[PDB]
Amino acid sequence: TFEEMALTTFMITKESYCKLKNSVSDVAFNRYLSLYNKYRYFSGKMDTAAYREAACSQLAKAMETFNHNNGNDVLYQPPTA
Amino acid sequence: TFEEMALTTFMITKESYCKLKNSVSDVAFNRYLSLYNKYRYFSGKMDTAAYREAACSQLAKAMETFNHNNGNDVLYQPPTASVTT
Repeated sequence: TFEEMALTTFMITKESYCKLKNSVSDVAFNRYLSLYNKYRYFSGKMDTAAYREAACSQLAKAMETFNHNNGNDVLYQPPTA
Repeated sequence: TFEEMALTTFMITKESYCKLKNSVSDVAFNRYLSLYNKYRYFSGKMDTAAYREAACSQLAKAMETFNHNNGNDVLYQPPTASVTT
C-alpha cells in the first residue's frame, strides 16, 4: 500500500510513480501533499503514528515533483529514520 | 504518440498502459473505445485515416481490458490488412 511504500527506500520512476498513484485516492494524495510543510518543518519528537503520516507526506511531495516538475527518476527515502 | 503506438506490436503492461493513458486525453480515449465495434465489424475497404482510427480503437480496447477486466500482461497486435493497390 501507499502508507507502506512511503516507509521504504526505492526509486520513483514512471512505472513506480504510476502504481503509487493508482494505489491511493486522489483525495488522500492531495491531503498528504497538503501536510508536507507541517512535517518538513516539524519541531521536536515524532511518535510513530506521526512518523507514518510524515512519511506519506514526504512521498506525496516526491511524487508531485517527479510529475509536475520534470521527466527524470529520483530515489525516495523516508523522512529522518 | 498514442496513434503511433496503436500501429506497433508491444506488451501492454502496467508501465506501458500508464504511458499510454497519459499520452491521450480521457475524452479521446473514451471516443476511441466507443468506436471499437464499428471497426471490429467494419465491412470492406478503408482509407488510411480510417485504418489509423481503427488501430486506435483496437488499442483503446486492449487497454480497457487490461485495466478493467483481468489485468494480465498481454501482447498488443495492431490490426492487419489485406491491402489493395
